[PDB]
Amino acid sequence: GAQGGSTINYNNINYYSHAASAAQNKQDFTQDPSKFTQPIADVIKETAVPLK
Amino acid sequence: GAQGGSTINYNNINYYSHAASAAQNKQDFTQDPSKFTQPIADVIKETAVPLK
Amino acid sequence: GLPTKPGPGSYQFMTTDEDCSPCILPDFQPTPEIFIPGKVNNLLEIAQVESILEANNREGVEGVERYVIPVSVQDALDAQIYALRLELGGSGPLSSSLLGTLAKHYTQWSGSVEITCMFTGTFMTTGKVLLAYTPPGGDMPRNREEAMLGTHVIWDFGLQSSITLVIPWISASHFRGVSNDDVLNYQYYAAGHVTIWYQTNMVIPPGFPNTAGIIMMIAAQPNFSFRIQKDREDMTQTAILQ
Amino acid sequence: GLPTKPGPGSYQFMTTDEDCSPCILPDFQPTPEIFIPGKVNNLLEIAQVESILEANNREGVEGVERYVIPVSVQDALDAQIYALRLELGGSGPLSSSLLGTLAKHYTQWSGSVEITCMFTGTFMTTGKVLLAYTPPGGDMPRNREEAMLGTHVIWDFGLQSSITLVIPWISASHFRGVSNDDVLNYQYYAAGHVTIWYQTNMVIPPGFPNTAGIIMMIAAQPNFSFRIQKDREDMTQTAILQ
Amino acid sequence: GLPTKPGPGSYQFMTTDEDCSPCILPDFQPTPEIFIPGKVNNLLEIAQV
Amino acid sequence: GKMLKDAIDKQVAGALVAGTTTSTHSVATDSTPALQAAETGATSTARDESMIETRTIVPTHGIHETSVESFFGRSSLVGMPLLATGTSITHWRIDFREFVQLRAKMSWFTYMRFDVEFTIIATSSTGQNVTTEQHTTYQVMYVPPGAPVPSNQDSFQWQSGCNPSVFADTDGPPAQFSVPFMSSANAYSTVYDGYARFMDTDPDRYGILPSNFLGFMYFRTLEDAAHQVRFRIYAKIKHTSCWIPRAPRQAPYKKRYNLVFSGDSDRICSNRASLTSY
Amino acid sequence: GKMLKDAIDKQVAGALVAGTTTSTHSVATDSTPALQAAETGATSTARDESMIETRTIVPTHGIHETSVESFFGRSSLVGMPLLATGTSITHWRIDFREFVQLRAKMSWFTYMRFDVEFTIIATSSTGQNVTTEQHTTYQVMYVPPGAPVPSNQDSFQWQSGCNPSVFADTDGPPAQFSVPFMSSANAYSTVYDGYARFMDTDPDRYGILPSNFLGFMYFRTLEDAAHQVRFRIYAKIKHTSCWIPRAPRQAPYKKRYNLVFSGDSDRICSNRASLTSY
Amino acid sequence: YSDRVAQLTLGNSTITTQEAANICVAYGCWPAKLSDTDATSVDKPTEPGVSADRFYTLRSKPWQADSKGWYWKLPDALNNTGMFGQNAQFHYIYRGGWAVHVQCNATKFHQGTLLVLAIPEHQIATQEQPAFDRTMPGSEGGTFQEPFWLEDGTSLGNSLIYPHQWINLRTNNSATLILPYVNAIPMDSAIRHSNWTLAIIPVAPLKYAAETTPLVPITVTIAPMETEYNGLRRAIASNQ
Amino acid sequence: YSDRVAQLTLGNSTITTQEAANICVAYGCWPAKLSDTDATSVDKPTEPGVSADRFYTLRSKPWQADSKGWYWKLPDALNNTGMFGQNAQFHYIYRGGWAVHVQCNATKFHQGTLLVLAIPEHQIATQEQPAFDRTMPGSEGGTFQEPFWLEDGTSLGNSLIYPHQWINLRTNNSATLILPYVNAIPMDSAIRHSNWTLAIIPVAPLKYAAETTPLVPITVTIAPMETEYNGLRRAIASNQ
Ligand SMILES: CCCCCCCCCCCCCC(=O)O
Ligand SMILES: CCCCCCCCCCCCCC(=O)O
Ligand SMILES: CCCCCCCCCCCCCC(=O)O
Ligand SMILES: CCCCCCCCCCCCCC(=O)O
Repeated sequence: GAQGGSTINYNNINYYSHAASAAQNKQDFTQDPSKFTQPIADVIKETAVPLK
Repeated sequence: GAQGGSTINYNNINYYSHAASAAQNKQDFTQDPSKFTQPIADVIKETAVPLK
Repeated sequence: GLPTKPGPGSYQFMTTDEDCSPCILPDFQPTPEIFIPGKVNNLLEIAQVESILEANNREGVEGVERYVIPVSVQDALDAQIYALRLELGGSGPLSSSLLGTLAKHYTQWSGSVEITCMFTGTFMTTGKVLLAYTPPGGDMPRNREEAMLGTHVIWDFGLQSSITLVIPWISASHFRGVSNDDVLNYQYYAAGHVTIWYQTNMVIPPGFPNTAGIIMMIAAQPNFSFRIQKDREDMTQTAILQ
Repeated sequence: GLPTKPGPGSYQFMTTDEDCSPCILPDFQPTPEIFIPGKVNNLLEIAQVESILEANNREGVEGVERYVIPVSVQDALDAQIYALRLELGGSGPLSSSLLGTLAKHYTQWSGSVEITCMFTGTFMTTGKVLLAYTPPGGDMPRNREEAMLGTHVIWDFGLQSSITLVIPWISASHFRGVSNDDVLNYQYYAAGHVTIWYQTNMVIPPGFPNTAGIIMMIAAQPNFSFRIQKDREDMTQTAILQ
Repeated sequence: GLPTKPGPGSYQFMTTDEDCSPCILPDFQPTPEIFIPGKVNNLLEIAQV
Repeated sequence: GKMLKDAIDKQVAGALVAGTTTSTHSVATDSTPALQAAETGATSTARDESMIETRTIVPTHGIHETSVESFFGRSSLVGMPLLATGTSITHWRIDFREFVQLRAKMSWFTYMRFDVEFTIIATSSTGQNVTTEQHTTYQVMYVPPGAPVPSNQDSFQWQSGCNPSVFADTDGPPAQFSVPFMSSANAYSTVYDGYARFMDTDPDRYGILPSNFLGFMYFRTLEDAAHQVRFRIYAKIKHTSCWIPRAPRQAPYKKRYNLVFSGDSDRICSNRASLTSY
Repeated sequence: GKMLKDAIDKQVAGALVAGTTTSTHSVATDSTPALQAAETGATSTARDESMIETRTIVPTHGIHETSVESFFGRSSLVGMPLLATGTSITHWRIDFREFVQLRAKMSWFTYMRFDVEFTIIATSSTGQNVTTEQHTTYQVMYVPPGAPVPSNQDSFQWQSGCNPSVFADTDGPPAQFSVPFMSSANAYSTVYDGYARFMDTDPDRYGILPSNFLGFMYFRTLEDAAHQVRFRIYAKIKHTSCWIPRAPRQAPYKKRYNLVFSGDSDRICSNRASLTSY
Repeated sequence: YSDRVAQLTLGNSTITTQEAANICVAYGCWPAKLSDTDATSVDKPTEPGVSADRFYTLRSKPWQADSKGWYWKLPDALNNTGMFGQNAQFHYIYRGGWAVHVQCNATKFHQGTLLVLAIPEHQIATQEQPAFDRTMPGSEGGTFQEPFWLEDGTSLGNSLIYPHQWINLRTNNSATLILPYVNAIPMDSAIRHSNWTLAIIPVAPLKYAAETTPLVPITVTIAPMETEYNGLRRAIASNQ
Repeated sequence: YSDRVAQLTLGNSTITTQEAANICVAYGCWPAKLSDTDATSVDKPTEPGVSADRFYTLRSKPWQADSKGWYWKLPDALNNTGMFGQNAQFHYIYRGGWAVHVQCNATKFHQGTLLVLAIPEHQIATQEQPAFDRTMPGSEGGTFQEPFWLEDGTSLGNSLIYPHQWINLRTNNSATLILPYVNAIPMDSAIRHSNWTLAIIPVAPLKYAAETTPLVPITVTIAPMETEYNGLRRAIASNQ
């Protein structure tokens, strides 16, 4: 991308018929860390005491 | 096609003059299974008795 | 010249390539396409056509007779007529049918299958038959009491000569393996059992033939498909044909 | 034909190439994607999950016990509980954690780290603990008076069982080297010290266990990242697996 | 350089190829076409005689 | 540009398999979907939903790997002529009947209209058939019926003024070329219930349809070969129309130009000792 | 054109790391961010700004080198079959378990859906394994489960009418090809807590999920080899979905088809003599 | 309302059956004349009409205990019969479809099943390439020797892909098939090429409620349909 | 206001605890039924409802000084219990989530910590491939021999990536986990495959304020959740 900073901007051009032929995907996809870090029924806000 | 599910979507680009040079056709064409499965003058609907 | 970088895979020949290539006769103009009946666009149109199971595969039965399962007057109740492992691969009776021979060209399958049975006894010959499909996990059902617990149809011999047992696609996964490759444990894909039982008995007037036949037929339902072409096992040659 | 000039790098295979390449099965149609819980899009979602430090790495401690730092009733004031060089590389206790094992695959790191400690003594067991982070330049702090001069938290044992010492990203440069490669002087990237001290003492009722434990846990903060993939040191083989 | 993959049939010479090819005399300017009687565009004009 | 739009055909494989509608129990004398009559020659019309209680299934599976194009649309070996060093000349008669895999795949249909991509791999070897080094041009000449055949490596027939030729290197990339549907007929025929000639009923001309035969490929090296060359000829069938499906070949093939089979043991699937156990 | 727009996907890596807000001192009984409870199973919520006085930091660092695509998106060795000169035939069973680096990288997840780019480097050498000259075509044939395997270099199975093959030169550029996600399942499984078969609990079928196994690659030279050939098979994983992260492998791998480990000394990190000094 | 009762009227000829199953129309294609877009031969065809488009009855066959089956080539079987036969003899090329009716009645005291195949381009072989007396057997037809292999190295079980009916004696006494012209060219010679084969193969053997086995014939009745002929010359009867 | 007090009511069964920590919901995913877009099996599922979606209590375990840990496969552990067990025996394939409740009370005069792991696809090994009595131990469960390696060549320290809680005796006496179905396919056999393993591993050993060590049991209570079954046949109890 002739460079913004940490932004790689790519035009993936597949020359073949099957999508599997395309090169690797460069998108950043959504991160939901809280399904692993906060996997609890009741949210615990940072400023609260956790138990009770 | 950078992927919908089971849809392969291809732009066949022939570089030569004769159509025979083109790569293989990826269209799905119409299926008429009933010219082989129901090859009978009188249609028999599924819920009816076949004979008489 | 335009600067380029030929990469890996240069000059290889892959048999499944989809590439245009120069025509050795670029001025040729072919004969028109005429109408011909029975154009086929997809081999699953063939797989939906019923064909006869080579069902009477007992050692010693040869020829056309392998196509008729015996059905007799029974002297005991709830007897078994037939047993068949549901398999598109291998070498059992389904393997030589239209669906089975197409499955020889493919590695994986999905969808419902139907089995149509035609009774061939005399007009005066009566009977009721239980056709069962047992999902996998165990063995072939041992008695009609166990087989009836599965998917099953009950067939009354009469004017409408034939019955369908639809073997529905019942499966942990979207696809199964066609083959039973042992080293690869493709028995993982065991697809269940088909068995046939006397629901009442075959009954005849005095002095009639005490034996008649079922002609079993099989085909794919419209929800069926195949993946991964593969070589047919039993179409071989030891020499170039001359 | 279009005139071209293939240049240098023609026909090379680079393992990090991003190029399209012909599909050997161009008509294949894969099974749909179904919903599965816990989809991961980025390995820093794993690095933000707490894992247990193999913190009790004293010679002779084996198994699960390497996960519990001893904490005892002291007979002297201001004693030291624990000492740990802040390092994502090497082979010390941080190296076997989730964050440490991810760091084994990367060359460089940046961001804040947090250490969560859980006390495991009886309900009746009390104590106060000082957890210190010393930025680099010198040695490990020798006494609690020197350690307190740094970033530090003071932990009171109570109903809320656990504490966090956030080790903030304090650094001359935007990134540090994961490894401590000697020939390359990667000790340049020394990242400081973590020490634990008795702030008061562990106090027990008569006849209670005079020894309890801290389970140390570590994870990355949301401002953390890794660069430059590299081979994992301790995942080796002398032969092809059979 | 543009990444490419030369495939099968590379460097072959087919006698019925229809490809452009570099001219060894790119500045040459031929003599005009004059009228000549009896121009033939297709050999089936001869076959009908 | 629109002119370049002429050389591009957007073509789509998105046909799905049939789905499943939920159904409930049926207790009636009205609708009997399970009763059939195979005598009509029609296949059963009964479906899943009418035989058991079904759930709903949204269709997700494609059918494209069994489209006739996909089924035939790959390359297969069809000819393996060997060029010896004594004459440095060989030929291959052009038809898809020497090697059984493609022939058996074609036996599912009666009439087939297609184009062909041919691919030729040349391999040099010693007399003991071990790979060896030999860099040489070779010539493949299409010789159609009625054109004089070359008799030697230096025959002036290899001029090739009217026969098309391909020249390639033994140790270069494989020669490859396409071919339109060339039959005088409007399709090729996989099977022929007739005679090649009027006024003749010789068994050797039964089942011979000469409109399938477009002639010969002839092969020389441009100099006299130092080592034998094996050409492997691959054909990929493309742009394919198919009519009239058949019972596919089951007995092994025995001859190139007829359907003769052994038929000693009349069975195809394997035997068991009892129909009521496996 | 829009049709060519279909073959282009603009895709962007511009996700940043979290920044830092300035904070000031807090003297209260209201907000206690440092008090935690690891018993819940939740990771600590305390942040920098709530524990010390922070400055403001504008985020500048990307996260893309740890995206699952980037982490798996490079080629690694997965198979090294040796073609000897006695039979000139070899094969490789297709799975990513012979070589430990890719296997250990995959052990961070349970289920993985991806495509594959395969790359094959062939190298010829002498009996004493010194590089040597040998120009020859080779054939790699995909043999899926249930297709008959070639038994010799000249077996007619190498016809390849239905198995896909790649032909390339030993001293040419590396063969390379892509593969879609081929499992009958909706993802691959890195670990399997079950049996390969019903009615069987043999230890050798524990942990064996046969839906990960898509068959074999078979290798011959097109003539009989003069020197042994080593094929190196590289796989790059691409278009990657990953679910359910795991504790990664820590003990060395010992067997190809199970997780057996030594476990003689229960520790991973190195020892020291005292917890209060380095 | 009843597909068990049929009547077929072509020309001066009419068939009836009170036990039909239905009518098979091969590939759902009724016979039809050749359109100007597919035609190549420039002469004006002769279309004989009712003089040839009519049912012809071949000689009957006894269904015996050991019977392997019977077959007829078309137009071969009718090439020496009536004005169809004469129009086919006097022209170089011919095109048309068929209306085939197989008759076999027995009793409610009988059992047995015939398979009735119309096989297009049915090239035959056995352990040897066949002679003319088997490839073009004429009005009397030929007999199978490898009914399991369908005389062609395929299988009888898979021949249900071809247009067919059954005669199952408990159900019906007759099979009717309508066949379109099938070929890879527009017209073709009647003496050199057989476009269809009518094959009647016993699958379930013929059994009687006594051990005395009366005569149960099979009878074939065939009507040409939508016929054209081009290339008029002298009459030529066979390819020999 | 209090995540230390919980009540769990499924079917005819109700659990309470006055010292919970919170409830872990694995991957933030409550159990849910299979949608028509992901389903493949065409038959209509049986959904037994409250007859199976209820808490079942396994036999208790003594926490001893030397205990390395315990584990149970699911659905394996409940395959012979109640109407869940019967529905799992009578169907080829099964799907559903879990509500897991681990109980262990002791005194304010005790110390010790249990780690409570729900591990999906927990394939196990040691120096040898394991036998059936360890891969599918049934209702009684199995015991760890390599708790440091998590029976699988990984590490216990890194198993906090899995859904978990602690039982730290100074804080809580119970752990609750809600588990969604996890698999690479929509449904799967209950006797051939274990989707989850419940693992309870002592990390800090059990210590008492005296040297006399009274009995401190651990007790597991598991409720199936949102269950479906397809493929009805006879009842099959085990993969042997
Ligand atoms: C042969 C057709 C030429 C089309 C290729 C144009 C160049 C490829 C586009 C690359 C896009 C991303 C490059 C970048 O900005 O970093
Ligand atoms: C040299 C002119 C460059 C034109 C080629 C552009 C790329 C080929 C189009 C491929 C279209 C189908 C690809 C896909 O979406 O799967
Ligand atoms: C070399 C250029 C012209 C060669 C023409 C080749 C066309 C081959 C089509 C073969 C179709 C008939 C197949 C067969 O008879 O088995
Ligand atoms: C050669 C073309 C078809 C070959 C298919 C290769 C697909 C490989 C996927 C391997 C996924 C399972 C990995 C493993 O079991 O460890």
